[PDB]
Amino acid sequence: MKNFRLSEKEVKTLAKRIPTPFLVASLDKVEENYQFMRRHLPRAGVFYAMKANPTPEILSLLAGLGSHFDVASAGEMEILHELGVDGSQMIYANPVKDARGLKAAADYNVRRFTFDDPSEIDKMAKAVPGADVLVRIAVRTKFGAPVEEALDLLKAAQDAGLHAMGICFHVGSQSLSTAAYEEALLVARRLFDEAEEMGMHLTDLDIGGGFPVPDALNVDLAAMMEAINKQIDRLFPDTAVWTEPGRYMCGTAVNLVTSVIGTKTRGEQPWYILDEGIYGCFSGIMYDHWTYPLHCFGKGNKKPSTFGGPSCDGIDVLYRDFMAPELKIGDKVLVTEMGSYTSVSATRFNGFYLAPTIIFEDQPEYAAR
Amino acid sequence: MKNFRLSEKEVKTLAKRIPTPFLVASLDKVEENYQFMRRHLPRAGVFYAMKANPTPEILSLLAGLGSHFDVASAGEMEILHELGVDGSQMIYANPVKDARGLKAAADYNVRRFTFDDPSEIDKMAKAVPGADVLVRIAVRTKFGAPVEEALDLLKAAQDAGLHAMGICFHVGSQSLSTAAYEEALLVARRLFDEAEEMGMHLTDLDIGGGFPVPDALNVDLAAMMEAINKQIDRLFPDTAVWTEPGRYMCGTAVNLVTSVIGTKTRGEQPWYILDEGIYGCFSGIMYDHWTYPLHCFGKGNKKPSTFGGPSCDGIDVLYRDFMAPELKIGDKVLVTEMGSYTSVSATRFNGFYLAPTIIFEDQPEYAAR
Ligand SMILES: [Mg+2]
Ligand SMILES: [Mg+2]
Ligand SMILES: [Mg+2]
Ligand SMILES: [Mg+2]
Repeated sequence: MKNFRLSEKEVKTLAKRIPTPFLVASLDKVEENYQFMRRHLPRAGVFYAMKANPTPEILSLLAGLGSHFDVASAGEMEILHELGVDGSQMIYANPVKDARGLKAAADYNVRRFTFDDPSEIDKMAKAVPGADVLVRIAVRTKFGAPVEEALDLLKAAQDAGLHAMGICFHVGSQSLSTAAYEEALLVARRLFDEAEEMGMHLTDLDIGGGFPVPDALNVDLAAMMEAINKQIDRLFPDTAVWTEPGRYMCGTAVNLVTSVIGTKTRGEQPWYILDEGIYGCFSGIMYDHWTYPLHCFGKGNKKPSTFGGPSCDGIDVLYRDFMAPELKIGDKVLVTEMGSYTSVSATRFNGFYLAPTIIFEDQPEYAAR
Repeated sequence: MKNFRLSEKEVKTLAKRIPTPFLVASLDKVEENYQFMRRHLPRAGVFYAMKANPTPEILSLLAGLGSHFDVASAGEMEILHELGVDGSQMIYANPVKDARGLKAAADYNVRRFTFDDPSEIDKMAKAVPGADVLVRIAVRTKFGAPVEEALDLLKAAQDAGLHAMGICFHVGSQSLSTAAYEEALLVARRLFDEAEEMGMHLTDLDIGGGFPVPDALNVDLAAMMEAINKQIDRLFPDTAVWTEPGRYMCGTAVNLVTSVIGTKTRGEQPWYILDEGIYGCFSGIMYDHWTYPLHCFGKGNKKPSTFGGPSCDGIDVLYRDFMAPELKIGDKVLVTEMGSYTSVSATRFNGFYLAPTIIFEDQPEYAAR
């Protein structure tokens, strides 16, 4: 199960009929990522963190697979709502909610909410009386209550008429270590037992996301999941457990196709200007501190090269001292691992359009494969 | 001529009928900025760098004042086109242009282009034969040709059938010093004289933008402009001169109104969660490295406080150790100097909506003033 990657040959045919920049998403790779987690982490229901990639066809696919969704705003709920997904398939997992989100949640039957602060309680009580709440704990600044505050928060939520349902945590570092998940599970187990004595019965546990990215998927990743799963089955036999994969689901299912629109050859280091930049899909360099494999298809010897985005900004520099062949205006390059926290942070700065996401499975290139 | 600033009283009335976050733009302040530059820098025609703020009503206002526009993409041309602005009022001042931009330029009668590289010539020659070109010089990495390459570039453009029209430079640091503008003017004067001997007659000079921001406007800023203007009248009596103000035009004409939607009071330092963040108008913290005056309207004693945005991201932190009164959910705060490179870099990340820009002059609060 390889990471999705267009061939030089497919790049060229796509770009003849689709103007660059564009992204190409493989629904089959998304499905493979989903089934892999199902196979090796069966105990955890999936709350897909759609903030990572909200492409409508990806969301429809996941929903038909049985996925639930972690939503952060009215906007995300609205996107899902248009695809026929109900609030019963959502959790409003933004710890601090606004009026619009709360109204959308009530409109679309979202009953599950997360919170970490006493200030969030009355607002949820008024907006969705009797709703199910999970307290977010910090097992380690912006989010999560102190472990030893968790059950008083759930109790206060119960006092205000909400249903104290469970606990969630986030411990994913994108490391292969299971230690941090397993550790969190032991803390959660203790709080679940203490809660029973306080007149609460907790039923759901959410272990968050931030899984390691799949190999350009592999056995070590499968083994980590099996190990998490074994601890879940041991510790929480009768509890509904959930995970919130985001990057994991789509990061490796999408690529970016971008054209060289300018060169500068006067420096020792040649510069190539691409038609997508740091204000577009590469915004993930700014916000996500991420790096994306760049593939140039040139034959010849290569020299350290700079790639810049199309903006009038000086900051729109993508790669420096990158070994690359001599490229010319009109050449297409290919950037992989472009599925997560890239397109979602794109802007209309300078009036540039949002690069569209094209579905591979709907293209002649797919049948040929 | 003060910087635009809503009163506590206007904030409250606005927010009762407009849900936060929203921006409020003062057309009168924009006009005042424009007329100020006209008054003190009469020689320079204005190419408004709309990338800084493309609010339709601001653009309509400027166009009716006689402003021209510096456009960077098809998208920007399209925005202007919908407001009845013609390409005769535009310069396509992105040194590396794409197919869509070039097609929009031909559709909307844009005849003026800037360039800095030999690779850009043939593309412009094919797209807009005979168009007027200005070479961008570096007087100081992404943009600008070496000074001593400038006239060979203009000559090569002439060879390909384009019209060698002039030169532009960018030297604005947002310092009060005129030295850098004046210096550039002497370089330009030398190239204009050399060009005459090479069979070119240059007619237009563009001195770029990056003016100092107007005082929370002032006499020192007026004096700088008068001094630039005096050197323009001396050096370039018969040349059409232009400037590309961006930040200067609107930065001080717009404010952001945002609500406290959550608090965290358990730390020594209280945290306030606002309904606009780093993925929205405060994206200028990321891309523009800028700082925005924050005004809280509270009565009481104040303590170092953190303000965070509404996102599920950890990075959405706006102000730390900021002296602030005790604020509560539902309180509105006010951020000034929010007119430039803020809204333009906002995203739909997490599904959040783009904060809309409301025109002050269309509000009951304006008449009351
Ligand atoms: Mg993940
Ligand atoms: Mg159990
Ligand atoms: Mg300026
Ligand atoms: Mg002259």
